[PDB]
Amino acid sequence: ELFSVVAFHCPCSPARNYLYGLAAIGVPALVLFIIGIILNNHTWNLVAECQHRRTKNCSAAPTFLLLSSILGRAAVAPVTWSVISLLRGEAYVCALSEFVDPSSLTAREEHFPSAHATEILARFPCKENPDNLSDFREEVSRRLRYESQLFGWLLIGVVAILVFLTKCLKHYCSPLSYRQEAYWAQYRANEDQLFQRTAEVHSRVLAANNVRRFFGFVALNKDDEELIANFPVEGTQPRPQWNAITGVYLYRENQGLPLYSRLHKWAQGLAGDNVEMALLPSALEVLF
Amino acid sequence: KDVMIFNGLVALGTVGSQELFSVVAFHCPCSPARNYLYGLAAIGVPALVLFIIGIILNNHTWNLVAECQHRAAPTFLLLSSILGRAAVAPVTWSVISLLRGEAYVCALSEFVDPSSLTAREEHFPSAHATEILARFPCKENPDNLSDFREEVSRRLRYESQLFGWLLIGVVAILVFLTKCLKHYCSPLSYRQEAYWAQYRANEDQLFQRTAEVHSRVLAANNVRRFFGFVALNKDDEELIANFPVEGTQPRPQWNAITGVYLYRENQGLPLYSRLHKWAQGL
Amino acid sequence: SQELFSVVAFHCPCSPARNYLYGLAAIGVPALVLFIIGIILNNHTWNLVAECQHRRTKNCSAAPTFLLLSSILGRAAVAPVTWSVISLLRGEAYVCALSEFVDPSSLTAREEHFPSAHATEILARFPCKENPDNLSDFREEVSRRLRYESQLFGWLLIGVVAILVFLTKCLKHYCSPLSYRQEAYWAQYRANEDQLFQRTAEVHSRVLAANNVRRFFGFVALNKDDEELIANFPVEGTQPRPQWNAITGVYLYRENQGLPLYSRLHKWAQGLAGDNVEMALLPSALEVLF
Amino acid sequence: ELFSVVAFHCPCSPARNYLYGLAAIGVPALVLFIIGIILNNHTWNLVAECQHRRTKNCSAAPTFLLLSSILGRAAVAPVTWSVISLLRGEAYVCALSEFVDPSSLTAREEHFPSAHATEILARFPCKENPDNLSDFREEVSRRLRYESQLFGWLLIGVVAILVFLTKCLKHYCSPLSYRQEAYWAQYRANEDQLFQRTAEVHSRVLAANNVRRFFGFVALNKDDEELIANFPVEGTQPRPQWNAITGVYLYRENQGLPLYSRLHKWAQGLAGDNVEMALLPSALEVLF
Amino acid sequence: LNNIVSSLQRNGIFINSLIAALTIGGQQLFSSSTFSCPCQVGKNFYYGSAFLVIPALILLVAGFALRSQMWTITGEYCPLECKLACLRFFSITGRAVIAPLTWLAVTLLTGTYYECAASEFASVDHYPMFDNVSASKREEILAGFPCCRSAPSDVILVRDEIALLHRYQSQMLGWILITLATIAALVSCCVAKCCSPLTSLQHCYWTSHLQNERELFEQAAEQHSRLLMMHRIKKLFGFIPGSEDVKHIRIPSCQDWKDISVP
Amino acid sequence: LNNIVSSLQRNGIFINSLIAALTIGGQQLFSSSTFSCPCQVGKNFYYGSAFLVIPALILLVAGFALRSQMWTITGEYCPLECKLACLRFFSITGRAVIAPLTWLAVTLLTGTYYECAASEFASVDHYPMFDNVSASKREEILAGFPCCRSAPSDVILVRDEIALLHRYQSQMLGWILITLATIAALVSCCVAKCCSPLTSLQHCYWTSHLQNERELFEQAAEQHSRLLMMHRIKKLFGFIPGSEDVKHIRIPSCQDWKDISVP
Amino acid sequence: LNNIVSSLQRNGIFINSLIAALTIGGQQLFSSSTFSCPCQVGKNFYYGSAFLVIPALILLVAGFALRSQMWTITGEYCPLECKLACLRFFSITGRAVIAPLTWLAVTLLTGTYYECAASEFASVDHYPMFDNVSASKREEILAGFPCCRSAPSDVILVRDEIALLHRYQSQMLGWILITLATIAALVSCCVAKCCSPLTSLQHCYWTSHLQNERELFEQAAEQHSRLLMMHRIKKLFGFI
Ligand SMILES: CCCCCCCCCCCC(=O)OC[C@H](COP(=O)(O)OCC[N+](C)(C)C)OC(=O)CCCCCCCCCCC
Ligand SMILES: CCCCCCCCCCCC(=O)OC[C@H](COP(=O)(O)OCC[N+](C)(C)C)OC(=O)CCCCCCCCCCC
Ligand SMILES: CCCCCCCCCCCC(=O)OC[C@H](COP(=O)(O)OCC[N+](C)(C)C)OC(=O)CCCCCCCCCCC
Repeated sequence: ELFSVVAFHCPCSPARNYLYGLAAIGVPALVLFIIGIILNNHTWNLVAECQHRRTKNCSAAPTFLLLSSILGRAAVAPVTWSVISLLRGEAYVCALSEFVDPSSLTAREEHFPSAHATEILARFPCKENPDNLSDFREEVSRRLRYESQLFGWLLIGVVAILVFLTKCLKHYCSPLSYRQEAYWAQYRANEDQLFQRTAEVHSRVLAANNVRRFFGFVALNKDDEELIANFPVEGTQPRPQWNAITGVYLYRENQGLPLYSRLHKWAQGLAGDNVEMALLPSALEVLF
Repeated sequence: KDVMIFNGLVALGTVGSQELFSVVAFHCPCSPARNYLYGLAAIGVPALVLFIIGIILNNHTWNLVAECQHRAAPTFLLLSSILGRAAVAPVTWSVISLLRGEAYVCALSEFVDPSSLTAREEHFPSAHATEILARFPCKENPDNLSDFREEVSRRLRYESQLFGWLLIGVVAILVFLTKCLKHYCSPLSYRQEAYWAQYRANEDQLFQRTAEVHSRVLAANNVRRFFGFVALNKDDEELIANFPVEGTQPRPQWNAITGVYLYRENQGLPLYSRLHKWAQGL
Repeated sequence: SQELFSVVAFHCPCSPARNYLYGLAAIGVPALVLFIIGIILNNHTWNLVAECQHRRTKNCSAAPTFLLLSSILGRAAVAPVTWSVISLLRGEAYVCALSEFVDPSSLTAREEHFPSAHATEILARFPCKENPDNLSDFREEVSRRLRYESQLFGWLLIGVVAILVFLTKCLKHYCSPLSYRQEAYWAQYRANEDQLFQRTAEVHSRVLAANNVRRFFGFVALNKDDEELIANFPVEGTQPRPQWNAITGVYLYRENQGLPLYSRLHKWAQGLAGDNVEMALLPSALEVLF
Repeated sequence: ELFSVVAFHCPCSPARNYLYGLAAIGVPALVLFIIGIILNNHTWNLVAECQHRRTKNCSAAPTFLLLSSILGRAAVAPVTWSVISLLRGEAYVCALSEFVDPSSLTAREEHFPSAHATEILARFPCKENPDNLSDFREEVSRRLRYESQLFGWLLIGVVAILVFLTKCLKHYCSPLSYRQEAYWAQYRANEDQLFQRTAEVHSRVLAANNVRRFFGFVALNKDDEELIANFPVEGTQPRPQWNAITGVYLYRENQGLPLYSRLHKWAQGLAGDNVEMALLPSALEVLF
Repeated sequence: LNNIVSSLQRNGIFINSLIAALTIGGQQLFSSSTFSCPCQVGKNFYYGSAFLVIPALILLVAGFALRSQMWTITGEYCPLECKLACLRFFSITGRAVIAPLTWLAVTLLTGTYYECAASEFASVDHYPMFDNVSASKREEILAGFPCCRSAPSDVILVRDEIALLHRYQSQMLGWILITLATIAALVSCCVAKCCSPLTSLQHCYWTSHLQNERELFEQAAEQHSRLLMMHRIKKLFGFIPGSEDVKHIRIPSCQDWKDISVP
Repeated sequence: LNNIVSSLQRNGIFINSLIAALTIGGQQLFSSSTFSCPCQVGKNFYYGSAFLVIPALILLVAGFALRSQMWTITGEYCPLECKLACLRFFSITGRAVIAPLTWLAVTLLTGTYYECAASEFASVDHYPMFDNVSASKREEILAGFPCCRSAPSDVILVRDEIALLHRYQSQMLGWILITLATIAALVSCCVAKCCSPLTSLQHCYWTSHLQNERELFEQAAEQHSRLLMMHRIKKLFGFIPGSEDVKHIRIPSCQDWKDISVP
Repeated sequence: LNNIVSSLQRNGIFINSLIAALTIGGQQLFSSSTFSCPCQVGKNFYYGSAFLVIPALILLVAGFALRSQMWTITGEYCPLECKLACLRFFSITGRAVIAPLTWLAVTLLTGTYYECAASEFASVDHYPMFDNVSASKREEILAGFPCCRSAPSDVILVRDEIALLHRYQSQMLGWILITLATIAALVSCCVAKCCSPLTSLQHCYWTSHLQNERELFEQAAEQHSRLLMMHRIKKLFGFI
């Protein structure tokens, strides 16, 4: 399958293999880092916040925590890939093979040729080594593979502490108790599921009316007819109304009662001449 | 979502075809100035066909052609959409071929420098230098040259896979940049854009379903007019019984619902499509 | 997962002064990670932090705090110990780490055929079989002496833990002022409260979220069961921040009027837990006028 | 593979394999002994009895019987393990291998070396023996496996007599009749089953009332709604009411009718100024 | 599941794929069974040329012929009506021409047909061994080696080279053909989106209407035939076919059988 | 699924494909079982010629005679009527001839019939070894080598070549035939689209009318016959067939049995 | 599915096709079971002639005996009525004689039946080796070699050409007989479409009335008897 194509193949050439190791590991780490950014909706409403202000109005403090959460929720995929690629050991023995010093080599008498030291050392991962040097082939392989796995466990340990220190600092510096944030988290998940699901139903009901206005009738299934009957649409939501619920939000409290989202901020009525991108000119200009 | 279902099948199918193509139909014409063209034609040509094919099956391109025949931001979306659905097929074929390494070493084996090899002194005739090198991928060379052949057959294999990853890195950056430009330069918020995309998919699903139903009812009515009776099943007999015949739409009205959309709103209330513009307009 | 298990496989680096650093890392890091996971998933450490949040003045003395960390660390240490025991009983991690410290002069099961020029180097390579065949008997003599000590510590560690658990649970019941039957009823209450509270939080958020979505489109698409929740469980507002702050934190059995109180939520519901405006959306109503 | 982890592995070394045999058998027996005490509920009320009195008021006559029940019931698991570990014979041939006297060996001419008798003998269980001494090895193995199984079978014989003698003395010396103690046992097993069941229901109804005070409603299952309707709670039982039902009880009778537990004794009213562990000080101190 | 299949058959992509798969399988079986690469020195190009080209034309003619609408289009050909007829012929052209190009591409990519086709057209000036001043044995050996005459006499290497060369050329042709067809297809579809008067949505509705009126007209014609026939029976025998005719029995005379002999 | 199968049966394409597959299977079975390729010095071309031509004729006659439409056309024969009769006869011609053409194509592709039929007509002037000045041994060896007479006496290579040539020639013949057949079909359809008085809609309506009318006529005839005989038996035995006869019983005499013996 | 099978049974094309298939299947087993090409020097043509004609004509007698329409024909025969009998005989004839021609064709195209039948009639004039002026051993060996006698005496070339000449003549006969039968079927089919007073559709009506008339009378005859017994039992013991 794909694993056959993307299988690691060490090019046993000095000053050339670690470039391949950088590309065979650093590129999948980059791609998984990009995918984490794209899928995270918190990176788009941050863009939407910058889109409407156009003047860098927000300070660094609201952005610093917002930007940190985007990277942290997306850096997990490169780490769980960098760790596995380090515990495997293939990507590190290939990269650092030519840097091994023949002077410090042991487990065999000093038969190491000096005519081409780096060239022979770089050929260890591919087993293209003379049998007189085979005692060093397993000696060099175990030394480098140990450092590959040693770095892997330290990366897990450091990550497992940064996660602990981040969560501990998040709770201590937050203005809310850990239970209210738990309730707040259970609200945002419920709002997003409901908001997207009605947005699909609202479009279908609106689309049906447009189809009915054209063909004189709509071909609905059994369940779609219920959607039209149960949920009749009366119009469409203005663009500024949509723009009032897009962006970032940081727990603004109104009259002692918490607000948990911009939609909740808009629903309470705390969010809501010049016409842009109009279909037609001013009504007076339409006459002329 | 539904996009990943379509893209996933296309991405998997191209890899399967590439693997099938390499095992049943791929043979390097080991000779100068021949395998280089063969290797180049084993990557670009299959990718170009998929690129043209991906465009043709897309519905939005022909809508763009019709609008241009009748004739910024609306064009940004489609080019970010058609390529995101049509340029997948060439890119996956291109990267697997480079990652496999068969095609690249089939191509650049002719240009290998005889004096750039290692582990021994340079051993190549002055006249047959390229001829011996060009025969390396076919593995028909004598075993006496296998020491030198392995270095070349693995150096170019390294260069092939290195280009394969750099292409993925370039593509991954471009997809990220396209996503940022689409949202940042768009006039409407991404929450409304997601709603806009949902409306377009829902409208086409109902429009296709209604048009097929309306055609059958209109055809059934003509049968009744021509013959005085219709032989329809229970569902078809119901459809006419529930759907009165609207008639023939005027020629401009069909032309009114075709073309490109610029997201023009009428006094606050947005209109998300030409059909919605026509329905609300009158 | 055949592929993912080989990732965490133990590969001993047969090199001197090098195989115990790997042994420490390959065993001490998974033990540390399991320790951190035990802390994170434990709710008793976040209300301890939440206690240090609003008090902000070192109000809690050593007596209540030391009885909270002992619960947090006692419950957390179960996972690292049950991993530090299995590794010792396997014997791989200990023979690799200690193969270089075996005394060559103390070897037996053969005459003194052990070389003395490079003794640490050959000894460290025993776990990887990479030994001359004339020392094969010496290799297995070491391979059993070190595996014995690995399992000797593995069983003593189990024995010591099984005594600390006995001593802890015996002293916990002896020193507690409550009877063991009331602490069993108290534990049943804290389980029922922490389950119903989460269940209502999901419902009270979905119903609140449904109202906001309704205020936008004019209707909400709800499942067969979700529609019942809206009618059965209507919401009117959101609970104030100080009300939430009065149920989060530590709690050690305060009793009122001869009647026990079993949680901060219980203590708040009785009314025993209940000017300056903080983090408001907009300034004062007087400033709104200007 | 927990079994493969705890599989016996004899370290064939003098003065070393019985330390392992002692640990590999004595620790699992110790753990099963500790678990047996912890799970038993007749030891926690014994601790509770020693907790409220604080002065060792109870005599040794009733205390001895309670401790005998706790230890005797808990010692079943170590015995049924120490018997299995003896009937297998692996744990005993390993421990006693070095103590076999070479002079007493038979089934072969006296060719047994005297250079290092203990060292050669101690390696017998691990099969690492010269082929010229395999006659002695299989002779020693059958001798030491027999002593293991002989000790294992006599341990069952002793236990099967102690169990018989304990039960006979439990009936001869008890003042009750065996048909009444059977009824008493069927009651204690029914009071506990009901008390633990009603404690879960009473806690859940109490927990529901507090949650309703917070959110204004409780999300209850189909069956949990029956508990609230059928079983309404009005308060929490005082601490002295819980203390009156915890402890050790030994068959007191009142006015000729027996009492079978201190919850039954408390229900009749035969069990039930200074304020302890109060939330807030006296109401007089609250005013100031 | 059957409705989903009936939905997929409506889609042309699945049908084009099924046709391509059947053509590939048939080509594989035919090449493995009944090719045999004859070594006729005099005429060897004819065999390969036939095996390469003629089946493509047969499949092409079949793809045109078994489509019923082709005869209607030809009859109309035998303004806007001309544009509609041309557009219908263009639409059927895709399915008519999908198969022979698949055949040609697969045959060229396999290479065996081309190897056994243009062997005698090879050049020997590169190899000094094929001197042959007589100008007769050279064509003999040249047409003999490719099929089955290995003749390991230190000539096979040259034969091998020749084969490779031909194979390479064959491959190119295939790809070139593919490329050419692709470009043609593109511009062809572009023409259908420029010369056609109907819009993008009007064409799909118009095709659906055509299919519906054709099927409904055929069913109505069959039903009208049934009503006429049954009317003829109720007139002749005095009862409705397939009904309770226990009421009356005509018992028609000998002459009445000749009455229904007119059609 | 059965309805889908019936709809496919209505379409002729599946039926012709099945007929072709059956002919291919029959050809392979007959070739495997009974060929034996005799060497009969005297009469051997006739063996292969019969095995090639006669089965084609039996398939043609079986296909044409098995269709009752050809019988009805001949009975009518035994203007507009001539044209409709010709079109009706031509309609089933393709299905009639699809079997022998498939037979012939498969036999020519196999080439064994052509090999055992055209061996005695081979050319010997090119081969100096086949001089045979006696003018007698040449024909016996020519007829006898193709069958089983290997005789590895420096002759087999020569004979091998001739076989190849015939095989090559055989293939060409088959290919040519197929091409011609295809062309004929096309021109036949052209006649069906040139001499037909019916428009693009009248042909299908006419065919449906004929099929529907034959079906309803046979069903109505069966019903009327059954009804006439229920009445005859009701007169005969005094009770209606398929009813309850607890009312009256005729108890017929001996002379009555001969009354119903007229038909 | 059963209804479809019954409709196929209503069609005589499947009956003829199945009958031919079983005859071929039975023939192939029987040819290898107890045929053996018996080696009778004196009269071996009788065995071949018997196996060539008798098994075929036996199924003719089976076909005639298994059909009751001929019974009504012979009873009336021992005008329009006579003419209808000829058509009824013609329809029965086609299904009656279909089996033997299948058996005759298969055996004769097999070749083994006629090689072991007309071997003694072979001519030795082409062969200078079979002079045998005594005129006694020539016929002995002629009936000897084709049965099982390989006779490796440089005479085997004689037996293959005899076998091949017999095989070739055997094929031509069946294919001519099959063609002759097809033409005979065609012309008899033509006579039945010309001399018949019925039309192309009236004949189907008359046959349909015949087949419907037998079943309706037969079931009513069954009912008529059962009903009479029911009274007879009522008069016998007094119950119904
Ligand atoms: C398939 C996966 C298997 C499991 C493997 C990983 C398990 C992780 C589970 C928790 C994830 C999570 O959510 O982490 C949470 C935090 C985010 O911190 P913040 O920005 O303050 O977010 C605020 C809190 N939020 C998320 C609720 C909004 O993460 C981090 O601090 C960093 C994650 C560690 C990876 C990157 C470390 C730095 C790079 C390496 C430097 C040497
Ligand atoms: C995956 C598990 C498999 C089974 C193996 C483990 C058994 C689990 C059940 C029994 C344990 C239990 O219940 O631990 C719970 C107790 C906690 O008591 P506390 O400190 O007073 O906490 C408060 C009491 N609460 C929790 C009831 C409210 O732990 C202990 O006292 C000791 C934990 C053992 C690990 C630390 C040992 C010392 C470190 C090593 C020194 C050399
Ligand atoms: C997996 C398990 C296998 C199943 C079979 C096991 C046996 C079950 C029945 C026997 C247990 C029983 O009945 O124990 C009960 C008595 C306890 O004595 P008491 O104080 O009067 O208790 C009164 C009875 N109660 C507890 C019901 C109230 O035990 C004994 O006196 C003997 C226990 C046997 C093991 C200890 C013997 C001494 C240690 C070894 C010295 C070398």
